[PDB]
Amino acid sequence: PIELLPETPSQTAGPYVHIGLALEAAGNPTRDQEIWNRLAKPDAPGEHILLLGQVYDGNGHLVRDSFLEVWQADANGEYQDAYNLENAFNSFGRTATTFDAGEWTLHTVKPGVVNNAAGVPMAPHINISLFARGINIHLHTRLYFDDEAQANAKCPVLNLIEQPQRRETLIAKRCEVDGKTAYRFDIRIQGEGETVFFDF
Amino acid sequence: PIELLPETPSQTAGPYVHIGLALEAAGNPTRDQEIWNRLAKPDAPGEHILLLGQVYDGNGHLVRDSFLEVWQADANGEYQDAYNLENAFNSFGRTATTFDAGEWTLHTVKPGVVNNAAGVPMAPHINISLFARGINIHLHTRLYFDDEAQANAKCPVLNLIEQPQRRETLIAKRCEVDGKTAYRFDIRIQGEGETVFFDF
Amino acid sequence: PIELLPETPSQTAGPYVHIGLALEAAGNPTRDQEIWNRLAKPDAPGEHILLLGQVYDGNGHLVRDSFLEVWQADANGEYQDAYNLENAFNSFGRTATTFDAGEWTLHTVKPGVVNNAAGVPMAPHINISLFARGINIHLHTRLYFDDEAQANAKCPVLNLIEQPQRRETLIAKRCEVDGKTAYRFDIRIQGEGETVFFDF
Amino acid sequence: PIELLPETPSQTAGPYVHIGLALEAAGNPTRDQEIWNRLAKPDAPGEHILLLGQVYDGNGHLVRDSFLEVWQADANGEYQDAYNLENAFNSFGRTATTFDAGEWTLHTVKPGVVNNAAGVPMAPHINISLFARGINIHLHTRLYFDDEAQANAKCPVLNLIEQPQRRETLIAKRCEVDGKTAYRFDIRIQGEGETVFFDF
Amino acid sequence: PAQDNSRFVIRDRNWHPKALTPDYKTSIARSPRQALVSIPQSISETTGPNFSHLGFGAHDHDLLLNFGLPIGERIIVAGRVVDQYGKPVPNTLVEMWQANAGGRYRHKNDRYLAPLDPNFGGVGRCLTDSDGYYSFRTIKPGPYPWRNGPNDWRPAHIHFGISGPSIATKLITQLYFEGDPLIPMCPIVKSIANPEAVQQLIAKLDMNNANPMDCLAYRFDIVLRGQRKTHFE
Amino acid sequence: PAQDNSRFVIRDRNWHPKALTPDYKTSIARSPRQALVSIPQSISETTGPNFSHLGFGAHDHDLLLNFGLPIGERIIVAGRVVDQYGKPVPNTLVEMWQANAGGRYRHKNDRYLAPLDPNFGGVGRCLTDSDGYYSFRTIKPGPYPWRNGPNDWRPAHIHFGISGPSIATKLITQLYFEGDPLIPMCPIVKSIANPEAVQQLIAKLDMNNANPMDCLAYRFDIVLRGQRKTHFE
Amino acid sequence: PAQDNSRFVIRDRNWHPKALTPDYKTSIARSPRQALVSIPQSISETTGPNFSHLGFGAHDHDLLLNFGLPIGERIIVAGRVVDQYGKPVPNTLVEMWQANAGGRYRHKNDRYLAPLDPNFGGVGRCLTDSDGYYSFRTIKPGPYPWRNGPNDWRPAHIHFGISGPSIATKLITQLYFEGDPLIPMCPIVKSIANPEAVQQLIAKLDMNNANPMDCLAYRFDIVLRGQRKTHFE
Ligand SMILES: O=C(O)c1ccc(O)[n+]([O-])c1
Ligand SMILES: O=C(O)c1ccc(O)[n+]([O-])c1
Ligand SMILES: O=C(O)c1ccc(O)[n+]([O-])c1
Ligand SMILES: O=C(O)c1ccc(O)[n+]([O-])c1
Ligand SMILES: [C-]#N
Ligand SMILES: [C-]#N
Ligand SMILES: [C-]#N
Ligand SMILES: [C-]#N
Ligand SMILES: [Fe+3]
Ligand SMILES: [Fe+3]
Ligand SMILES: [Fe+3]
Ligand SMILES: [Fe+3]
Repeated sequence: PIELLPETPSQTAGPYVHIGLALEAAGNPTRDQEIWNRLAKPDAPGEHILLLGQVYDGNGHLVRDSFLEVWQADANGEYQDAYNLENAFNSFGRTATTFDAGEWTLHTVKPGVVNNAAGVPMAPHINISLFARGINIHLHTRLYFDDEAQANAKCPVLNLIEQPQRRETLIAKRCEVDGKTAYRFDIRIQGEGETVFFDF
Repeated sequence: PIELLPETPSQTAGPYVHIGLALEAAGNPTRDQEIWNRLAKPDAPGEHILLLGQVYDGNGHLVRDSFLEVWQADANGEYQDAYNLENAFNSFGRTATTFDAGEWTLHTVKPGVVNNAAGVPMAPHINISLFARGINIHLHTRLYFDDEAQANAKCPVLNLIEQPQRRETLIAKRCEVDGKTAYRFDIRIQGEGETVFFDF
Repeated sequence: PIELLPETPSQTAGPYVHIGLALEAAGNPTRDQEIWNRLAKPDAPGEHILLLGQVYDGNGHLVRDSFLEVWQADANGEYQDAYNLENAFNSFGRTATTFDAGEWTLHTVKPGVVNNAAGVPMAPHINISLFARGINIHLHTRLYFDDEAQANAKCPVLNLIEQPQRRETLIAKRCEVDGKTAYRFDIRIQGEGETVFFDF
Repeated sequence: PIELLPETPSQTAGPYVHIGLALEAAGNPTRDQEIWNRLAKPDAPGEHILLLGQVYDGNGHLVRDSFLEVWQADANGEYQDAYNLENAFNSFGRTATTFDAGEWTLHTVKPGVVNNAAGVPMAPHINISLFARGINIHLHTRLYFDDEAQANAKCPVLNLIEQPQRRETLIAKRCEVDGKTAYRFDIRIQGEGETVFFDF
Repeated sequence: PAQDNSRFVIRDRNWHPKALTPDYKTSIARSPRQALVSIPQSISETTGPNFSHLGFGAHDHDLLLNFGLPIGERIIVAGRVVDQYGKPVPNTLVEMWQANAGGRYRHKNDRYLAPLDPNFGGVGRCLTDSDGYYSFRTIKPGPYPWRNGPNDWRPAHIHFGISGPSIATKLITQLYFEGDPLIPMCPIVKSIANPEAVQQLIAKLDMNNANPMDCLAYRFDIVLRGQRKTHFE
Repeated sequence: PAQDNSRFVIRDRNWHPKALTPDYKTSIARSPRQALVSIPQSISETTGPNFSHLGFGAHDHDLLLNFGLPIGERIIVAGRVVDQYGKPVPNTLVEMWQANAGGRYRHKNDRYLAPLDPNFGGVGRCLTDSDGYYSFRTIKPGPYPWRNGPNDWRPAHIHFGISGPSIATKLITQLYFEGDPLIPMCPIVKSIANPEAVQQLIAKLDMNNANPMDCLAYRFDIVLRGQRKTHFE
Repeated sequence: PAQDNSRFVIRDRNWHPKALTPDYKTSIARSPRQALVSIPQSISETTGPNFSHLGFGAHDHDLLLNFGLPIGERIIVAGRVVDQYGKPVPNTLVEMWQANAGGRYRHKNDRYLAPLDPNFGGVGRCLTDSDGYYSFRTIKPGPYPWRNGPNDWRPAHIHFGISGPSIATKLITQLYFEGDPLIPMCPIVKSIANPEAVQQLIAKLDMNNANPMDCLAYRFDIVLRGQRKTHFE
């Protein structure tokens, strides 16, 4: 068979990832422009929501040094790749869990529908990559919404998960934080109710 | 880099460890002088206590062929290394669990405070080494007392354990047996409530 | 560490270098356009000078088969790289010593000041490369002028030469030939008064 | 044949030798006790003399970064090995050449006679070891006195030097510095009048 | 917006470190026990952000001036970013972070006794050029003791984050320095099973890129997943 | 009392058998799932008992006399105890236990069909000398079948317990006999991943220590963690 | 006073660097052209100073406190001094000097742009003990650019001076660090013709001597000329 150049191997982000990717959190002075947790400006079209969650290890303890990256379509189901702080909406964002509470937050808008390669629509979703000390290679996951049941039932991606019970782990729960619509998405890295992680 | 002679590798104590280290238990005649479970002669200074516990495997089943060795400071926080059956107090002892009930016992006194290499005092503790069939290399643990809460909170050793819930696993629960002060210390080798084991 | 392609190794020019680089001197017919010893057309700006010298071996014997190449800035301290027989001034030139007298000559103008990488101005100089039979790899030197004493004292290049006595070896001695300003620059390859050779 | 462990290889002292062996010269604060250029206290028996000299390289230029160590017998021809600043006389000393003048000085007393292994007396002498940048392994030499001609003529060491003219290079010249008896000993590392260097 | 034009070479999960690598203690509790669920590539996975318009500061890539001069071995870290096919990755975001010369990080949580350097921050970022080249200027970090085994020391290393064309290519890794005796001893390094892969993480001394009498240089090229056009889909 | 004057070389947990070695069935449920917590060495860890005043019986180290003469191959098992620096460990306690010539242990729980030996107990103990030498007189034990796989047989072995200078050095191991074909087949032996480590557990036939027309001898040296003085603490 | 009791093994001038080693420019003009004159050993050569009574400061051997804490890789440099015969050299003077973490020396003449460290001097000294052991505490120096070839850089190194029993044994050398890619490139290092000799100058990482969570350690043993008693002279 044929062989290409081998991909550079992954290594954990380490506990100090924040010095490099989340300056504020490291408790260091930031630069003029930083990629953070606010994907949408108040004036962005779509339904404004707040995403929040916690990360748990195999022993049920909080992972307080986790780093997350998100990739989602805008309200119209369009990926906005040109990253710019001037934008009313950016498809890309970053967040991290607090050393205290151990909770991450993201301010965005509910994503519109996008079709898969075969032209089938996928339920609204947010792509997530999780990094942290103890994680040799980042974990891929998807955040789906509990109020999109009809859509969720038909998602070609969700349907690849063999066991229906495991699909439930990818569904964020609707709630309200300061009277604002929010969705809670907890990540269980290992054990009971362990979140589905993807390979692509 | 530099290389020294490699240490002789460990091997399991095996099921018949008793024949060599717990004569009585093997159901064999003892010798004149045996190292056993009575560290303190009734006339030894300090607070006399009775220690007991069970050892559980990962299935929650009792480990009835376990063998333990203990090391502690006297009531003054001093380590009495010159072992002698004459002394009123010996720092070193041996115990084993019953082939039946599967419980071990030790007759000693509550250890006084010792300082670490940095000069910070450690909460009163008993150093335990656990050996047994299926244990390739012995496990090291510490026994702390539930009634030394103030000290425990400040122990530099206890503090090295990241998750506070895991610290609790090293705390013996005070009680009374035959009107004598008793502390129950169960060891869970694997699983739910697994006891903290150390490397030094 | 990293390794690039190795450079083609040098070899001596040999005794018959003239056949290829100093046609006239070989006693062979020249071509329409030849690179020779006249950098400046009489109508070129700057101070016209005549340069001459001899080349000595370690025994103090004249080297009559030597071949030299020169590189200098114009009177404004600019390097004219576009070589053309038309230009009034060319930065590049070639000369060679006589099989008889063993003297080389060059017709140019006194170079203006150029700055080094750090922005410090260098005393006026001519860069010389010397080739010849018995010279495995060509020797690099600089020709400075005795009448630019003030500048010479402050040249960052001249200053890199540790021993002040060795600096003097790069100073051409002003004179006059046929009522024209001349500078004599003798090269001693080896021994007493050996001329400073550079590496860059 | 038999082989022993190989001696650790020598390396040049480097240009900054002074930071480590001649603090003052480095222009650094000294420590309470330093091994320096004063072998004799005013109250030391013997004839007090001043030793001074310069060090020359192969081009006749001064070596201004040289470091020297001296070993000599006292006035009685006895080696005083117990080094102590309290001593009226120490057989060991250190000196270095000035970055300016490039001259070293030593304050001592003329050494008395000592016999060689075969019981033959050697003319008064000072053992010298020279170190510096460009010197891969230190150079050994001896300083003899011009006023000890009778002795010098008979020295078993001096007589090993095949050529009488080369012996002359080891003889310090008597002079007066501030009306004080002095001996000048210049070292020519390479070339004309090159100092005899020993191997032992 | 972005579009589903590309397909990326499937990752070799046998080349990269596995999730569970017991010598590296923290991985025990932070590694999934269920198998990853393989999914086909879609627009969600084949696109990613473009940082061309991000407002980069003048010294974003110069750790020597971006925070007095820092104490330590002045070095330039440069290299190129290509894909499995050898194709350069222009205008990609590269981010790096490290400890100081002593092995101390400018992070709250770091309690190592080595002092902070008043003139050193430890963060850099830059975009690769048209040829996929990037370059940074910093000081060589020191080894760092950490709570793993009783005497574990991380080899000198720099943390790297590279975006690439999609979220599918995004990578976080670490650079090690040629000849570091600590390398072969690290449990983090050893998370990687193939010694050939380990070799990919060691930057090689680059004398040709060094600035005489100024600073040395290290070469670190990064390879991202191969990008191909879809066919007969 | 004891004093915190020493530090012991960190153990090599890749040299020693790992906790979970599935072929040795019992290790499955008897091995921790959580990672060990490393702690700095303190007086608690760098001190241990001194058995110099333990009242040893006259035949404590002679299994031929300490329980008629036992039936079996009469041998002497001797060797030296040194630390990793090669320094002798004087006045240390060595305890040993083993089965009889037929592989039968004198223990309640041993239901192996090979009979007990009326003149053999199978337990010895002794203290190393000024030079770190120890010696026992016994009979060569027999292989023993055990319920692991359906046809597992322990190679002939002798269980050993060594105290050393502190609880940090205390070790329990097993001695195997040179050339025994069962060695390489045993799951307990194989719990040791490095074949080089396995070699350290094999006692070599020692003709020079043998008593002609009487008994053979085997040499078994033991190496405990290297002890060094503290510095710059 | 001292006495002529000893004889020293003749130096192997083929093991040590030669005087003239052209790649190292300064040696051209600072090397003799006449052969050294061999002389027999006498009291003059077989004796040397004893530094037992020199007044050593409390931190003479601790570069971390002998000059705020210095920025850089905390390391202990230890080893032993023996003679060709393997015999230790007790109470001998060892002196060392180096640049800071950045490669800057605290010397007038050093104009390298790397900054000085306000808390670092660069000088240490100590006497070897009865076993011939010495130890220092410092920071790992950085490579230093120097005017030799157009891009020459000295590998990280520490200068060493050792007295020994006589002026015959006195030695000045340099320590290099294991795995330094610069080593094989240095003209100073290369002054030594035998690669086996070069190996003698490289200190090996010593994890056993390291202070967990504090500082690493390097081992550097030094061998001085063999000392024998005279016979049949
Ligand atoms: O615990 C970890 O994973 C870790 C600790 C320190 C460090 O520098 N890095 O890179 C990683
Ligand atoms: O199950 C065990 O671990 C075992 C069984 C028999 C035996 O002789 N040893 O040594 C060990
Ligand atoms: O002397 C010389 O260097 C020489 C002589 C003949 C020749 O052909 N080349 O090339 C060189
Ligand atoms: O020129 C030399 O010999 C030299 C220069 C710098 C340096 O550090 N050392 O060791 C030596
Ligand atoms: C590493 N953080
Ligand atoms: C064997 N037990
Ligand atoms: C050919 N000369
Ligand atoms: C280096 N001096
Ligand atoms: Fe790190
Ligand atoms: Fe057994
Ligand atoms: Fe030719
Ligand atoms: Fe140096």
